[PDB]
Amino acid sequence: PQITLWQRPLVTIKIGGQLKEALLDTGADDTVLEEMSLPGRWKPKMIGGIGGFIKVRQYDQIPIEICGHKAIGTVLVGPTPTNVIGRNLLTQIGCTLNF
Amino acid sequence: PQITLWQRPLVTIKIGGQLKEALLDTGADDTVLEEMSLPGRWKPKMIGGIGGFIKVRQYDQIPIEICGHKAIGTVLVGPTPTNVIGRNLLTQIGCTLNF
Ligand SMILES: C=C(F)CO[C@H]1CO[C@@H]2OC[C@H](OC(=O)N[C@@H](Cc3ccccc3)[C@H](O)CN(CC(C)C)S(=O)(=O)c3ccc4nc(NC)oc4c3)[C@@H]21
Ligand SMILES: [Cl-]
Ligand SMILES: [Cl-]
Ligand SMILES: [Cl-]
Repeated sequence: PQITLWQRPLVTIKIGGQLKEALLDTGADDTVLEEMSLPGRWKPKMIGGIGGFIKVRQYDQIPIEICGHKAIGTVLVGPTPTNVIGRNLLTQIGCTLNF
Repeated sequence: PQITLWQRPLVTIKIGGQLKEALLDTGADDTVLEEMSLPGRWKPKMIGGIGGFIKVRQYDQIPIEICGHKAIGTVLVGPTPTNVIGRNLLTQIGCTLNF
C-alpha cells in the first residue's frame, strides 16, 4: 500500500494471539507495545524518547503480522503511551519513505 | 527519493540559514528541534512522548528546507533528544509510507 501522512499511520497488528492497533513509526528504532504477555526469554531495557526513559521487557524472535505481512523481531513491552512499530519490523515488511 | 529504514532516516534540513540533521518521523504529529533561535513571537505547547511530556516553544510559518524540499510551517523548539521532522512538514514535502 501507499500510506498517506495526513493522519497518523495506524495499522492493525497480530501478535501473541491478540489484535492490536499500532503506529508505523519511522522515528522509533524499536517496536514498543503496551503491557501484554509474550512467551520466551526476556531481558530488561531502558528506552528513551521525548520526556525521558521508560523501563521495558525485551523479547526477541517474536512473530508478528502487519497488513498481511509476516515478520519476526524484537518487541519491547512496557508503559508506552502508545503502541509503535519501529524500524526493526518496518524493514522486514519492506516499508520505505518516499517523496 | 526512496529511503529505506535499515538505518535511521536522518536528513539534512536548513532553517534560519543553517544546516542541521533531523529524523524523518512518521510517529511525530509535529516537528520539534533542539534549542535554537527563531524570529517572532512564540506560543506555549506541551508535547508527549515515550517518557512523558516536555514544554516547547511554538513558532508558526517558519521557512524550512528538508532534503532540499521547501516547506513553511510550524516548528516547535525545546529539549528534545533529537531533531524530528513530523507529519506537519512531511505532508508539505509529499512524503508517504510504502510497502
Ligand atoms: C536514544 C534515546 F534516548 C531514545 O531512542 C528512541 C528512538 O528509537 C527508540 O525506539 C523507541 C523510541 O523512539 C521514539 O521515542 N521515537 C520518537 C522520536 C524520537 C527519536 C529519538 C529520541 C526521542 C524521540 C517518535 O518517533 C516520536 N514521538 C512520539 C511517538 C513515541 C508516539 S515523540 O518524539 O515523543 C514526538 C515527536 C513530535 C511530536 N509532536 C507532537 N505533537 C503533539 O507530539 C510529538 C511527539 C526510542
Ligand atoms: Cl529485531
Ligand atoms: Cl530493502
Ligand atoms: Cl505546519
